[PDB]
Amino acid sequence: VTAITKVEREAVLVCELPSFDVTDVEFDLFRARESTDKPLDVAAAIAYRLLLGSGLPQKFGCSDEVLLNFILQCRKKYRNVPYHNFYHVVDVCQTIHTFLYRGNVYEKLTELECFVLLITALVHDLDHMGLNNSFYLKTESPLGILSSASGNTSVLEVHHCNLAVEILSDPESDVFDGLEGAERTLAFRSMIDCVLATDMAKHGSALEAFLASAADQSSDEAAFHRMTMEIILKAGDISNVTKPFDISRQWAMAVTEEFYRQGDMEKERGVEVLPMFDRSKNMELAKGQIGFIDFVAAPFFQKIVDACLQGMQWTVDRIKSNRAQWERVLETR
Ligand SMILES: [Mg+2]
Ligand SMILES: [Zn+2]
Repeated sequence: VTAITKVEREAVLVCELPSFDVTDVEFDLFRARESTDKPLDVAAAIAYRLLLGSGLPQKFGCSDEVLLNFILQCRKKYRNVPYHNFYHVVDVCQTIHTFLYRGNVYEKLTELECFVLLITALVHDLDHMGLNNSFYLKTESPLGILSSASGNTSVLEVHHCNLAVEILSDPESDVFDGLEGAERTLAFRSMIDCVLATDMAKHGSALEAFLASAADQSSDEAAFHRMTMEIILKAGDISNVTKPFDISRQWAMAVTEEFYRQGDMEKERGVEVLPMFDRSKNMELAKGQIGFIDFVAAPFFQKIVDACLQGMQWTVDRIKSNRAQWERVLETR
C-alpha cells in the first residue's frame, strides 16, 4: 500500500455535490456520476460526507485525513467491471446510512457498530473481478483450489477480508487506529463476520439465524447485535430493488452485463453457463427482476421489517411498487 498523496485528497475535497442530499432514500448515484467528468472523485466525496455527517469517525479518534486515505485506498482496489466496482460499494454505504438513520436501525446498535457498518460497506467487495464464487470453483482456478484446499468456499468474501486487513494495517489508512483492546477486536471481527455473511450461499441460514434471534427475548445481546450488522450489510448488498424504478433498472442492466461477461468466459473455458449468464438467451429484464423480487428480495425485506426492522417498511413498499411497474412493462409489451 503506497500512501495517498495530498493531490489525491484535494481532488476529492473540491467536490461540493451541489443539489445532492446523500442521506436521502431517493438519492441517485447515477445522476451524481453523470454530474461531472470525475465520477470516481464524486463517489469518494459521497463516502467522505456520509462518514463525517454520521459524526462517528470523530468519536473514535479517526481524523478527517485518515478517513479520506482509507476511502482512496479502498477505491484503488476496485476494478473497472460493470457492477462490483467502487460505485456499488459507495451505493451500499449510502444505502446502509439510510437504513441506520432514516429506518432508525441505529437504535439497535452501538455507535461503534454503526461506524463499522459504514466502513465495512466500502471494503465488502475489494478487488472483485466480475466473476462469482462458482466461476472460480468450476474452472479449478488457483483461488478456487486454495478455497477448496483450506475448507472455505466463500472464495471472494475471504479475498475481500484479506485486502481489508491489508489497508487497515497501515496507521495512515486505519479508520480503527483510535481503538484498542476489546473495541479494536470487535471492530475487526464484526467487519469480517459482515463481509463473510454477504456470500449468497449463506443467505437462507443468515436470514433464519437473525429471525430466530429477533423472536427470542432471551437471545444473547452480543449475538443479536452481530446478526443485525450481518443482516444490514446483506440488506444493503441486495438493496437495488428497493430503489426508485429507474435507479433499480440501471443497477439491473449493470449486473446483467457482468453476468454475460462471466458466461462468455465460461463458454471460452468450456464450463457450464447458467441461462442467466448466457448472452444468447437474451432473457427479459422484467421477468428477471420479478423473479428476484418474488423468491429473494420481497420475502427478505418483509420478514426483517416484520421481525423488528419496522422503520425500514419503505423498502417493502418500493419492492411492491417496482414489481407492479415491471408487470406493466410485461402487460404493454
Ligand atoms: Mg460481494
Ligand atoms: Zn456487494
